[PDB]
Amino acid sequence: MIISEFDRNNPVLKDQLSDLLRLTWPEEYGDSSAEEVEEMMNPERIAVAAVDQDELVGFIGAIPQYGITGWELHPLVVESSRRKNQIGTRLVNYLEKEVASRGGITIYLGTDDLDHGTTLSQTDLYEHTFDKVASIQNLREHPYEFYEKLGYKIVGVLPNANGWDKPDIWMAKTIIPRPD
Amino acid sequence: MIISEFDRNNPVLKDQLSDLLRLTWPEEYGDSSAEEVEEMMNPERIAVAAVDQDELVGFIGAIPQYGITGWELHPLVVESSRRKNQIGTRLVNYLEKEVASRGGITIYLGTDDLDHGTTLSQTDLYEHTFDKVASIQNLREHPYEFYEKLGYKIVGVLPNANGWDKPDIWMAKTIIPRP
Ligand SMILES: CC(C)(COP(=O)(O)OP(=O)(O)OC[C@H]1O[C@@H](n2cnc3c(N)ncnc32)[C@H](O)[C@@H]1OP(=O)(O)O)[C@@H](O)C(=O)NCCC(=O)NCCS
Ligand SMILES: CC(C)(COP(=O)(O)OP(=O)(O)OC[C@H]1O[C@@H](n2cnc3c(N)ncnc32)[C@H](O)[C@@H]1OP(=O)(O)O)[C@@H](O)C(=O)NCCC(=O)NCCS
Repeated sequence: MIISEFDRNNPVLKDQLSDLLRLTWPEEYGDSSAEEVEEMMNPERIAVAAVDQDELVGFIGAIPQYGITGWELHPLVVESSRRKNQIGTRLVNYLEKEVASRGGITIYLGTDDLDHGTTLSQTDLYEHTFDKVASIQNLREHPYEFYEKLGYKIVGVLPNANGWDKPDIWMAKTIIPRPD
Repeated sequence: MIISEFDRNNPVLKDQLSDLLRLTWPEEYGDSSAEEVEEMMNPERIAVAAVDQDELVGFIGAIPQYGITGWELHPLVVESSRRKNQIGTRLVNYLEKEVASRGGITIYLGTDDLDHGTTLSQTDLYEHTFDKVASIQNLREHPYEFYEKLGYKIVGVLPNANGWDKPDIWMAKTIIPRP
């Protein structure tokens, strides 16, 4: 299958994206699902799709949050039935090329830990904040490790973001060579 | 000088807010300044202002970003001629109370360093990241210290956010006692 820029004018494709988002995150994409999809189609954003034949199996987007330099990776979803076969890796790498081409320097993201997937949850993060970040361990195949393998680093945490001891984990990667 | 809920239907107050935002952050607030002000009026957000008889002297807002438990403090501004008189402190204190009333647990913010205002800028933040964060110093009266004095702690940094060696500094505070 191929990874390419998402055709913002393809009703069918946009429908599959909506479903994929609703299925994956039913609590986050219930009503305004097709609506948030349109939000992801914004010209200022980047929208990359993974299509097998004619089926959308993965999608990744990026939002410019700091001028043209800092972008937020959001969202990233791969059909639960097509995971573990480099689709996510290929989507992230394609996104990075697209961001760089627009003058982007860094991409960051927030990956939450709501069900004790890592050692950063179920603990007071204001205590030994960064020692805990540095010694993080993946307890339940939390996706933060997916990003680490792609070169992203945990650069921060948001204590009790989603409720007591259910933090958001901030990760980032600078995608181009540093002026030398 | 009464710090209270911002009147979201007052067009004149909104124009002053728009003005204050363009004077404080001319790079972030330009032609579409009125639009950005309307976004701050969204029903889910908290909007609080310090008003002296008729002049808008300060404004603070908050956005629920994680359910209703995690809120981003944005924006916060006090007229230059009125600073260092506790108006900022009072705006934040008032906001924290209102956020808590709405179910908030944590308030966070991102304060950028674009002009070597702290030791975190003008250096490759990917080398000894947390060592540098741990020994941060305030070089040009950067506002991160204002938040630190109010109980906020640096919980993260985004290297090269605004361009090489011009990071964003993430700070946060849990506003209610831990059960
Ligand atoms: C996380 C996700 C996007 C990864 O997509 P994918 O196509 O399955 O990932 P890939 O096959 O490209 O994985 C590449 C590498 O990352 C690792 N990896 C992937 N998901 C992982 C996880 N949850 N925990 C640990 N490692 C993981 C793989 O083992 C592989 O490592 P290896 O090369 O050493 O074997 C996908 O599983 C998904 O859709 N998850 C749910 C959505 C989500 O929570 N996203 C996080 C955004 S906040
Ligand atoms: C940052 C700002 C809101 C502070 O408002 P303020 O009314 O001047 O703050 P206060 O007078 O309540 O300050 C309380 C304490 O913080 C300190 N403080 C305030 N601004 C500070 C700064 N920039 N650097 C260091 N300390 C600062 C005060 O000295 C005082 O300390 P003390 O209690 O030890 O005497 C104001 O300067 C402002 O509007 N700045 C421009 C916009 C901005 O940068 N906003 C921050 C968003 S990231």
